Amino acid sequence: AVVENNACEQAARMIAMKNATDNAGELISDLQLIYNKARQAAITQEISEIVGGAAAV
Amino acid sequence: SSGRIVQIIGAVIDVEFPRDAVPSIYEALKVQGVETTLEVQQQLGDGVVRSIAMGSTEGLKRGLNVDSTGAAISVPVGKATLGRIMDVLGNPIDEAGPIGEEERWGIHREAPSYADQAGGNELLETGIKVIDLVCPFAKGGKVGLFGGAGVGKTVNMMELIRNIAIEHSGYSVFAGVGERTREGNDFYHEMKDSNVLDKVALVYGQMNEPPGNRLRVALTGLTMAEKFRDEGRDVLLFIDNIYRYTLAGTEVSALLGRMPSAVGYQPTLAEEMGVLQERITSTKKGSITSIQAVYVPADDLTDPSPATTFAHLDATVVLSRDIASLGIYPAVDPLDSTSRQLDPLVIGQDHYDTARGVQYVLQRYKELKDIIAILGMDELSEADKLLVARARKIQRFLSQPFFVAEVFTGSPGKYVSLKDTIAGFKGILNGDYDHLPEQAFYMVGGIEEAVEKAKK
Amino acid sequence: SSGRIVQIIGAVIDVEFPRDAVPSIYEALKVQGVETTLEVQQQLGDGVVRSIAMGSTEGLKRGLNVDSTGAAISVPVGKATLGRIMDVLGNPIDEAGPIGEEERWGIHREAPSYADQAGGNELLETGIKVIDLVCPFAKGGKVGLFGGAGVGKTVNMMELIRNIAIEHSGYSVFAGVGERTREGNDFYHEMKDSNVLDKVALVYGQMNEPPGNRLRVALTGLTMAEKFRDEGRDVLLFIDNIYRYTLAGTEVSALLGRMPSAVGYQPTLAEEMGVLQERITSTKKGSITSIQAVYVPADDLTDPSPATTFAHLDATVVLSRDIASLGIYPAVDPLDSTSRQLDPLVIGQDHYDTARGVQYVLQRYKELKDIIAILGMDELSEADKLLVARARKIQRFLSQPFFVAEVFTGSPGKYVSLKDTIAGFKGILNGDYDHLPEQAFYMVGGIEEAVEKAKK
Amino acid sequence: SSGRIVQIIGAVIDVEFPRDAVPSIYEALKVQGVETTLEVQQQLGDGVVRSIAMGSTEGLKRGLNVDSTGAAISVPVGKATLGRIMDVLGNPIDEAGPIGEEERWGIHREAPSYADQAGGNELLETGIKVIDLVCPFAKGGKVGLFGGAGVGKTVNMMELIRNIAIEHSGYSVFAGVGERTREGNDFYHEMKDSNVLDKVALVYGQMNEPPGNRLRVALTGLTMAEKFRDEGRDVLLFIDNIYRYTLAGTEVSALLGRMPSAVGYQPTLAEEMGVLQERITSTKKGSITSIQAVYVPADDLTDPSPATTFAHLDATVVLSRDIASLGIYPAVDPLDSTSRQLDPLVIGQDHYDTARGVQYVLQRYKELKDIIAILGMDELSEADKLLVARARKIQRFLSQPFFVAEVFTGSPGKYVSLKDTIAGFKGILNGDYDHLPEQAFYMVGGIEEAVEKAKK
Amino acid sequence: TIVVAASASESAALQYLAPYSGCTMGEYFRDRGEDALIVYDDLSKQAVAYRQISLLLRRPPGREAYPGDVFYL
Ligand SMILES: Nc1ncnc2c1ncn2[C@@H]1O[C@H](COP(=O)(O)OP(=O)(O)O)[C@@H](O)[C@H]1O
Ligand SMILES: Nc1ncnc2c1ncn2[C@@H]1O[C@H](COP(=O)(O)OP(=O)(O)O)[C@@H](O)[C@H]1O
Ligand SMILES: Nc1ncnc2c1ncn2[C@@H]1O[C@H](COP(=O)(O)OP(=O)(O)O)[C@@H](O)[C@H]1O
Ligand SMILES: [Mg+2]
Ligand SMILES: [Mg+2]
Repeated sequence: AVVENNACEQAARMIAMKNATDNAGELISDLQLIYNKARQAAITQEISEIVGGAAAV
Repeated sequence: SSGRIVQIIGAVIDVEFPRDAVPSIYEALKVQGVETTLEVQQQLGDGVVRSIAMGSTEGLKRGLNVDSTGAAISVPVGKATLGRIMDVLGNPIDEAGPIGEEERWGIHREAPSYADQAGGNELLETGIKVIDLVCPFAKGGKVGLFGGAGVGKTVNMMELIRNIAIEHSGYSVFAGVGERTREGNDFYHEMKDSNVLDKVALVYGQMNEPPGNRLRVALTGLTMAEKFRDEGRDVLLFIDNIYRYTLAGTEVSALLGRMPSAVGYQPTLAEEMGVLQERITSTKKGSITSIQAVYVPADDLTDPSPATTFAHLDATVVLSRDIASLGIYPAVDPLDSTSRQLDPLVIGQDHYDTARGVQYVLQRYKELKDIIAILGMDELSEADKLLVARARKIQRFLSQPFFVAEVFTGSPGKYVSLKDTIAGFKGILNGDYDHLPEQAFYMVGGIEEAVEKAKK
Repeated sequence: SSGRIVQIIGAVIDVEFPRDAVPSIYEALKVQGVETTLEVQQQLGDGVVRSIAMGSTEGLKRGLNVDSTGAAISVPVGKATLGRIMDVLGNPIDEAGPIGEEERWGIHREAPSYADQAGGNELLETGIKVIDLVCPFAKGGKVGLFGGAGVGKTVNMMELIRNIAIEHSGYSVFAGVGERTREGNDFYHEMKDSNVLDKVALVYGQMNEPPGNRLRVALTGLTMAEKFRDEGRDVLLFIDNIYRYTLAGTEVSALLGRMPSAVGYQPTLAEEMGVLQERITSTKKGSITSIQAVYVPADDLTDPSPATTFAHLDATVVLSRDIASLGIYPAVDPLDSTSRQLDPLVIGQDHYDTARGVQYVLQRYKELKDIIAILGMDELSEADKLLVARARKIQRFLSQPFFVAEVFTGSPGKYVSLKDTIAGFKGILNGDYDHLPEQAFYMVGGIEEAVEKAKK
Repeated sequence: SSGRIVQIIGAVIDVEFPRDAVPSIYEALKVQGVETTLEVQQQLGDGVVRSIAMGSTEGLKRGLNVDSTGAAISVPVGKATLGRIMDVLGNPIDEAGPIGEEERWGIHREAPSYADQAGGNELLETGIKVIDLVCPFAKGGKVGLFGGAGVGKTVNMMELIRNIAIEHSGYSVFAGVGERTREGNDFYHEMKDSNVLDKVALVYGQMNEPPGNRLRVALTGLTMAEKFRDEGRDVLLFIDNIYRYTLAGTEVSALLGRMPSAVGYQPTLAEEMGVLQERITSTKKGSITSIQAVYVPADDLTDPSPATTFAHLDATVVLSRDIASLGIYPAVDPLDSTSRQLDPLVIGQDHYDTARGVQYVLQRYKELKDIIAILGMDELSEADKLLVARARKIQRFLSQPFFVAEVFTGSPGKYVSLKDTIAGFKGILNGDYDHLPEQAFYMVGGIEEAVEKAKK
Repeated sequence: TIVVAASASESAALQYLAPYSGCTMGEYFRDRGEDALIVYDDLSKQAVAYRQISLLLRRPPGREAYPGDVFYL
């Protein structure tokens, strides 16, 4: 009984570590979309400031 | 005297007058062949003034004659406005004939002085568990409902109109600033059929309207409310969306020759808000309890308009799209929402401790989110698992079916007293309800209903 | 008449003309005594026009005379352009003498009208199995080509150039938008060695040329393709990189002083893409089909350039470095590559079910391969091991010897029909070839050739 | 001749002179009546010069007569400047009366030629473990203390001044640029009470002074150091914050009619920095050893100002906010700090191997930190568990209590020789002190002390 | 305590000047050998008032539409 439960512990751990790897990817994928939005937003703001200052000077 | 239209660009018009007859700032002008009204914003020199049209500019041309009226936009005030619908210029728009006005007041005024201010700490029970718990309101104070598109601002306002008209016996003033025309029709007929209409003054300037209307409708509503406050009366001033007053100002700012500020906003953003917000206060003569909905652009609470509005309010209710995505209604964020009345000297220690305890529990649950996201709840410590369980029950017990939402869902509305609200959350925090399933707390009003919901 | 250069600031030149002789927008102007061409961009007024030099401005001075030509940049068209290399203006950059032209056409015109469109969707039979099954191209359609270097991009273009000319009596045009001079010389010799040079017209805008040249080369190549379509042909238009066409527009827009848009692109981004892409269509005379290489900035598919381009793409062909290592030289990824024509309401139920069957089997095999790797081959069921055997046979049957690749493969080329393609894959999915070794299904062409390679 | 003020806007002033008497670029002008100096920055045309005030403009009026001095700002130089406090104009800002100068130099000058540069690697000991290990300074070299707000730039510089200037046999120049007036007072009383004020020239331009003052204070201090270098002497030059020189140029750039560049900086950022930085050098006559503190806006090392500064320095010491937030000082980042003297051919293989050994251990631990947060410590391999212990100890052993920081630390200051610095880290890397608790290496000077702290 | 008020409805010039007026009232004690304490409840609101005046005077903007001399303020 003890030995068989140890084999069960190893298999259960295999599936848990697979789940954890997949879940991590989903978080990476979601964060990457937010990063692309932050990247694009930063560029537009700087251009407005450059154009705004040049429209005064 | 009479001036000539010299320039037209969208909603903004320049008019030239004789050097001895130049109109003052905010003076109202009328175009001779169409009777379109213009409001003077600034004097440019050489007898030329710049103005915003209080209507459509399509069909206007250069060289038309313009008449100066000698005064600012003046609107009817007093008892004659109750049960009537008016536009930005004070004209009736309900087909019920002329208004029986006794006097008219200009829409531009100075805020009440520091020595005419009044302190209101009398709690105003709303009947909503989350507001009565973490955002207690006060009579004569200001409330703001912050939220993105489609999250609960109009529904959470209509419920507070129903549950505050239970104890209030005075008059109300409603100002519709840049919102849906259908929602103004729905609200008018609801009050007319319910016989509530004879105690409410209605003003509208919806999304269909040009920029000048949307920019001044807020002042026209407030001016009628001030008349009632200064007669020594208790009034309720409701503003459908205060952000549209600021936005109408952004559409016109570049046409007024102003350099833009951060993210394209007008350089005058904080002054325009304060000049309108300061007048909405309870003086010593009377009180103006005010509720204003605040739209949040692209769900960004750091945007200049929402960011500048928080300092003008006594209670801040922050709605969230994430809470709404889980099914909870009202979707109030207990960690972002707050009130000046949440003080031991105002509400008592028991209520203040129940709220502090609910917030402490939710804050820790928010911090554990990432670990549970990758490894699940089973790796947490024994105490952490217990908190995560109470945090989840508290989350669903903050949900409540409203009487203005039974049409959407079909379930009946619930009114919960401040006493029942405290008892339910105090019990869940103490652990008296640790044997009920989480789903016994969702949309159950009082805690006894959760006990009876758990029987199924 | 003639005008005079009044201002020179980099590639931007202002020219002044008599009030009765001002040249039109997009008109081509010639500087006297120097081989420099100016394209007119804007009419500033008071006789002065703003133009962009189609060459270097070094050594120019104010006061030089300029001559109007009466029309836009006009390039040679027809049979004489085949097997030749030309610049943006249609000049022969190869040292092979003047082009034997019979006619010249202006590079600017409107897209074919609503009435000129063809009466349905007709597939273009490329003769390549993986493309004709999983990535069906429509005549008059636009195909996006994705992938890195050294994965078969050039060989795939040469095979398409040969097949449209020999099997469909068509022709090809190649537009080198921002072409690298080293790669432009290498491609010209590879096409001469592969005997495909006499079936294609080469238009190059090299990276070291001013922004105006790189922006107009796509219209020069498209003008040559339009001529063949009018002849009664189906034509292939290859664009070396569509991102460089977008960037050349951004550069020109900045030089002309226009206010930049989101992420710094030109305000005209969608219109400049639409003006090019709307000429590529299936008319009532012929059909221009286009293969365009696509670059994605910062690997972001939401960036304005990728976003705008994807709106005009009918198919997406992805070339995979992994597949190449396996040994399948076509290297098109059957799971990542897609087509809008993969619809049963367009290609019929039979073609659609066969293609989706292959993709279903190939998906399951990719999942099973991770199982075989982590846990072992014995852990699979009998049905799964049988599927793996069909998937491996399918994967190798997606390979094909091209007439331009005989130097690499050491075997003769093959042109498989759509009928033979559907019939071959349908049998392998049903198991009609389960007794044959997988190698018998490698580099063979049609399914009868796998059966014969097997007997041996 | 004489000029009249024509336009005052903030710190920028326009002065109009006869078209035959226009003062030169960088020429100093004096206002009549008012005690104010203006430096010509630009010649607009028509006898007008654009200048910046070296004082306040609250008393300036249009039409005030301005006098041309025929030269640039001339400050006193030589032995008379030692033991004195001076402003940007060289006036004494101490109550000790006038300075007995025997010569005045102009603050503007050419950088030493390519043939005048001199190369030396004499190692300079500082007494700080982190610096003596990873950032070995050299005599005549350029050092930069990079860091944000509140991480130790002033404190570290004061410790160096104490461990070097006090022992230094030659003279010294201390320039406070955009510094707090309280730090300048504490340092003056410190040099005076320590009897070292006799060999130190003090130039102060604090944050309460006009932009023009903060823009030229660095040229005044450097002009005094150049007089001493050119006499054949060895000099020390300490600059409190060289960022304030760049910022003063940003504050005034837009009023000077210059279009802004990236991150709202002057378009002359790299040239204005190169013109100053190329004069702070050790030629073939004498050697200037210099330490500059470099402010990093918002802790971002990629900001244009910090990013343009690295290329001008020999030794780059980086201070980290994340280390300071853990109670660790000095907060030098060993993986971001660098030095040209770090080369086995300049110092030795034993020192170099110890430095690279420490860096290797800390670089590997930067990745295990997140691994330990998710999961736990138990899941690591024994080599990783053993490495994590040494890394946490080395991080702590880098901390050294300084005498100048006793007011803040409460403990006595310590001085560690490079020999002890090498010995201790080598032992920890060998694992000899793996028997000591982690808390024993925090602020313990030499490793010996750590062995004693473990017993308390 | 001395309370200096420049509320949200008052001119941007009064909000921009209020910290300097309060500072001057505190300096009276400092210059006469006495000790004083001053609280500026929002310097970020003083910076927003200064940005408004500067943009209406048409002075060229900086890093977030803020005046070039917002540090010196
Ligand atoms: N059961 C519900 N309870 C509360 N709000 C709901 C419910 N179901 C949907 N909502 C949404 O709440 C929103 C309330 O108005 P909202 O959209 O936030 O105001 P606004 O029009 O000004 O943006 C409506 O869009 C409504 O559809
Ligand atoms: N169809 C093919 N058959 C055989 N070999 C090929 C084939 N396609 C590509 N290759 C091999 O891959 C190399 C690179 O292909 P190529 O078309 O030149 O890609 P790229 O232009 O990006 O360099 C070829 O030189 C050849 O060695
Ligand atoms: N080595 C140190 N020991 C103790 N406190 C320090 C040390 N370095 C910096 N500090 C703390 O930071 C301040 C001094 O650092 P300072 O040189 O002013 O930083 P920065 O110049 O980078 O703004 C004090 O408040 C002090 O407590
Ligand atoms: Mg709404
Ligand atoms: Mg400092």
